[PDB]
Amino acid sequence: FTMKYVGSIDQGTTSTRFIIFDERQRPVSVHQVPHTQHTPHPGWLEHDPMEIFRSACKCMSVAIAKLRQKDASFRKIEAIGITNQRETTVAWDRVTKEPLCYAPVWNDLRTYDITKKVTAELGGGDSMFASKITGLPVSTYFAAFKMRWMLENVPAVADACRRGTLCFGTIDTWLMYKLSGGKAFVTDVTNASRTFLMDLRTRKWSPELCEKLKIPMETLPEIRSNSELFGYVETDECGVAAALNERTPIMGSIGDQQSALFGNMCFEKGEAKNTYGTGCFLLMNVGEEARFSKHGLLSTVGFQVGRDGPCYYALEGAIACAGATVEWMRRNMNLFSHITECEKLARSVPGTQGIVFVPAFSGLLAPYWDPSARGTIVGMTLKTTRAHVIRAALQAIALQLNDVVGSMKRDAGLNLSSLRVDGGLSKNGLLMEIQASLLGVDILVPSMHETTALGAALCAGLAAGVWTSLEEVKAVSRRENSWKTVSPSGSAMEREAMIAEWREALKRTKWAK
Amino acid sequence: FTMKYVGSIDQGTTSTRFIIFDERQRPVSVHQVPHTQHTPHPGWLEHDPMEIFRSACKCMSVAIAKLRQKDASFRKIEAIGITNQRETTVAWDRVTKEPLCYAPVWNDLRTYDITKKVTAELGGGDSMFASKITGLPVSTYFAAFKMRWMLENVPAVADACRRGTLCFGTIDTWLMYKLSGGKAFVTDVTNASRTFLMDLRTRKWSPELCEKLKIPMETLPEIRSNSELFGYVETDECGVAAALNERTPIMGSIGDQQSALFGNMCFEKGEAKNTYGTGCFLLMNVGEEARFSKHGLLSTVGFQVGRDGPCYYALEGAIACAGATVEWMRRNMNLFSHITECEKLARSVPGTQGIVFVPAFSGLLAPYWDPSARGTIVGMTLKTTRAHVIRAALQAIALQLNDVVGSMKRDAGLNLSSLRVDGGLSKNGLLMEIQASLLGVDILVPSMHETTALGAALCAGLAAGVWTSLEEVKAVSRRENSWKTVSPSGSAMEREAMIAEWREALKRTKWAK
Ligand SMILES: Nc1ncnc2c1ncn2[C@@H]1O[C@H](COP(=O)(O)OP(=O)(O)O)[C@@H](O)[C@H]1O
Ligand SMILES: Nc1ncnc2c1ncn2[C@@H]1O[C@H](COP(=O)(O)OP(=O)(O)O)[C@@H](O)[C@H]1O
Repeated sequence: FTMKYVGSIDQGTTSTRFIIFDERQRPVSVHQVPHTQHTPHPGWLEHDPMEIFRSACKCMSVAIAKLRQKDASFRKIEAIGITNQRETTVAWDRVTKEPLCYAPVWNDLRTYDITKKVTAELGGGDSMFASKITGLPVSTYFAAFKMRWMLENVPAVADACRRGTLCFGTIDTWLMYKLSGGKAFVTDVTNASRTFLMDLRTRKWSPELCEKLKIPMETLPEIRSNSELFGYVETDECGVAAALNERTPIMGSIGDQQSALFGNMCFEKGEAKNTYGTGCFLLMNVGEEARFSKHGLLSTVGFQVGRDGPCYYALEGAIACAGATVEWMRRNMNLFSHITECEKLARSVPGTQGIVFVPAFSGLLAPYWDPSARGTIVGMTLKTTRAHVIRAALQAIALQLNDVVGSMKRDAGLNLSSLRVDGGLSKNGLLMEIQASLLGVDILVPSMHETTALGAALCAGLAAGVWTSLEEVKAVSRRENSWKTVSPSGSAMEREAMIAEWREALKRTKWAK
Repeated sequence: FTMKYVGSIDQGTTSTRFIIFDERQRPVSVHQVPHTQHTPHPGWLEHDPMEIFRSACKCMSVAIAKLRQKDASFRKIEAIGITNQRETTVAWDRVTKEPLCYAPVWNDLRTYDITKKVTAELGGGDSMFASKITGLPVSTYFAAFKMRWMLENVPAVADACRRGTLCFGTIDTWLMYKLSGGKAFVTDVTNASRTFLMDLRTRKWSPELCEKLKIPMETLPEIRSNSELFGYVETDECGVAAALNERTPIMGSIGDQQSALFGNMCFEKGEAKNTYGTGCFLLMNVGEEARFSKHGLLSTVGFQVGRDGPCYYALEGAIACAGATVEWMRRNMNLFSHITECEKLARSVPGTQGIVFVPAFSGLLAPYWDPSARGTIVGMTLKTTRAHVIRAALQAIALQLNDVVGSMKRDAGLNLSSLRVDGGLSKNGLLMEIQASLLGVDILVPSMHETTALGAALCAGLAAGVWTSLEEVKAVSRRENSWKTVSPSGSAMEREAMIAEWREALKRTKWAK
């Protein structure tokens, strides 16, 4: 009997990937293609939508070709899931099927002025005014503000609106449009919760905000769950349709951070995950009911398996410099050269012995939202070494997540039961130990590291009946994909010293303007 | 007649040199011999005074013997000058002519408890209570608290005192006693100003202070100028009378920092010198009347040519971590490897792009005495690099000296005229330019950088008629020895911003206890 496979498009900030999974939840074929990171003005970032689409189809046709060399009795993929960098917004025309301009990216800062024009003229000052509707504060990140900026500052967008041709879309929507030939204009609830145009509880567009923010709802896609029929792959860009060999349904769509939650099996309330990439995104599943935030955290959709399946919600927090800190220490400061020296140097000392290092190189986020904070070290003596500084960096990442989790527990009214961790810094043993001690929960480290791409494939597979239930999903995961477990081992008194010391350091970090 | 030669004994903390200078102020023969650093308990440091005496003597014989080989016009040394690590205190017996113990060194900390007692019981809790007599605060450095400690803790010393055979003396006193056979029990004004027993205004021992501190005046040597006949070399230790050949008078004695003030030609009020060593010692000639400091700067005697000749007073400030910071950056943090790269990396960026590095590794000194301050860096971004950090360390050193100078100008009622520089860290071209720019004066860098030894040689040679006036000395320097002049090359707008950022940074440095 023949292996069924499920494809996952992982459309990230810096690259695109197609991972083909089998029924074991094993990546059996992968391919990656990068796209250009345009930076026209300092603080701006922008992607070519056609470069992304092409990257995605190039990825698919290559991975398929490789899989069929290792399984010549293959023939088709059961379904395809999409997961994506969120918030990043693309505008296109619906007759040409072509982008009107380059897509500003989640962390672009051009929408700043509009951030403020909005908060004042609509919010009556309160940045969290619309938050009980959307889940989100007003920031540069969210899609609506980028939709707005384009409408205001892009000739071809301004026009295309008046002509009744304008389509807006997060990357999922863009992928699904172009992948289906123009046939589907859709989004999923996770991506939709990032627009600042969607009512969290109801998971439908808010006409208040659309007409309030100057956004014609004719320019907005239909919302669905993460797990159902969205469309079929109709295009043929890089022989993609021919390589699929049968008409293939797109049955999965889910934002990248939620995809990692789902992919690490964080299905029940209290279960949470952290992705240590360049930064950190921590997400906690908080149950079937939406929770909102006294400490400036985000409230968002975790996932919804099926049209009127239950919708799980989550809280979300972030640190801006995690992996970037470690890389900064080698590339900027020459504190080590090979990647494994970081943990090696940090273990070589017993502690930080007085120093604290707050790696707030582009501000504190999270529950102490402070853009004036900069990178800071205190307590050095002539005994301090690069080893102490590196250890101190790792403690500091952990200490930020500690404060984030503290916040989520009070805003959610639950305990964190366990913490799943993925990303480059997932592989730093000492960091996961310090992390476990501070939170006082186990940190599970998946050795099938591809968990973001897995999330989308699970949504796709659940909808195509490759997996029948979440328990079948969890069970296959346990048979097939191992994990290291990192238990806490601190002591109430040490933790308190570390946090007290940390709390004093934070007061000395304010610096810019 | 023939070529004249003056010799200089430079008795430092870690070694002793003998430099022979010719009439052009050229060092023509040099030898160096170390002496043992005994540390009985942490924070304690002690020198073997007989080892010091022998080193000086070996230094002399070797330097002279080398010079006879390399210079057929060298007949004898016209006179010898002495310069010394100040404060270090020797106790010895006037009949055995030997020490009663090792000599606690200037940076020795065993006098800490005696220091707290003196403040509380003699000064009502004011450390500055005697500072209008001595120009000094109560501190572990000064000679009187070391005497006091030897009586209270050394049975032999207390014994010798009981028997009327006790001689206390700073290193100048000890060297002139031993070099003369035991016939001279003298000290120059500059070293005496470092005892906490001398009255700045009279340049005599202060009966009140000796009585209040219970150092019998009988134990102290006679106070003389820096330049006059102290006596004659008579010992034949290490063949030194053999090497000198003829009768050689000792005609110069002056404390090391002051010697550098003198050797740098700072003969007028408003002329200052800075030594850029492990730390920095900055002195300014304040003119013929003492100036007391409303900023914790120390008031001291600059110099005095001739028994009851005009006496030039000085203000003194220190920084603890100068070249030590350069060294920490290399040895502890791996920011560069060869010392040339320090200046190269700092040159490679136009400024510090807003970071400040306060290297208060061992507290803050200068006019912000704060032993709780620790090493700190603020303001970093992911654009910051080691080049920025190295350059900030250099800026930090110049900013401290800018604050010290500023304090001096307010205490003295005068402008800084120019700054002569020496020490290893004055080979750093960029540190010199930053310093000209911040201070708005020319920085003169002697090519003949042996300024400390030259002070003593000048005192001696003036007294011997090798040079007949301060103006002849200045001319000879100019005609014979290269001075490099470093003019300001900054803007007053940058200066201002650098200073404002320095001030903000200093507020963030408090950490210890
Ligand atoms: N236990 C299994 N049952 C069925 N097919 C398998 C099994 N293990 C591997 N495969 C198949 O072999 C091909 C390559 O898979 P891969 O995991 O790279 O194999 P390996 O485990 O030898 O590295 C895929 O088609 C995959 O589905
Ligand atoms: N050529 C050079 N360039 C830059 N820095 C130097 C150079 N040579 C020595 N240094 C640094 O300057 C300091 C020189 O100190 P030094 O003058 O030797 O000690 P002291 O404090 O006893 O005068 C050292 O700490 C060293 O790091």
